[PDB]
Amino acid sequence: MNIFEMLRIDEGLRLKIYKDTEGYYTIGIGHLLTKSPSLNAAKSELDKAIGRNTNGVITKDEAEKLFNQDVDAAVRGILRNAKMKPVYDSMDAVRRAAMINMVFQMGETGVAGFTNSMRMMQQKRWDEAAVNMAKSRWYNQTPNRAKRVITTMRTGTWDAYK
Ligand SMILES: [Cl-]
Ligand SMILES: [Cl-]
Repeated sequence: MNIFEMLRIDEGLRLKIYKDTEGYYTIGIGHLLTKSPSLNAAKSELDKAIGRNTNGVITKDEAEKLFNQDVDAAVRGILRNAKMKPVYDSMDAVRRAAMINMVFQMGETGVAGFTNSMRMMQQKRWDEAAVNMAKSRWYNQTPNRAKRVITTMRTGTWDAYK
């Protein structure tokens, strides 16, 4: 297991524009297209991202293409972030994967809003961090995924994904 498979589990694969769990137009493997209510704008954002006239549908390879880009951008987002970098650097590979998943889903912004857990993380107080992370809208909204990511963080193993 690795970050790619992990996220592929959590996000799924849809080759047609769909609405995510927040009602936002998405496609591929969790690629958010736009927060606007218009499918047109969505369709438009998709064509711009793919470089062709998609008509709201892409092939698998294209989905994988966005996916690579988005994982790469999440990592690079973390590394450019003054609050997060040090937390990420302090952790082992499994736990880093958990942090990337959170950023991929919530944006550097949304994650960056877990200061308190991140501090516990950096201190290696896993159980506590897990408890704190659970008091969040994130957890209340997507509890099963949240649980998977929290156990990965708590344990440093991929058990939640096996
Ligand atoms: Cl893009
Ligand atoms: Cl869920």
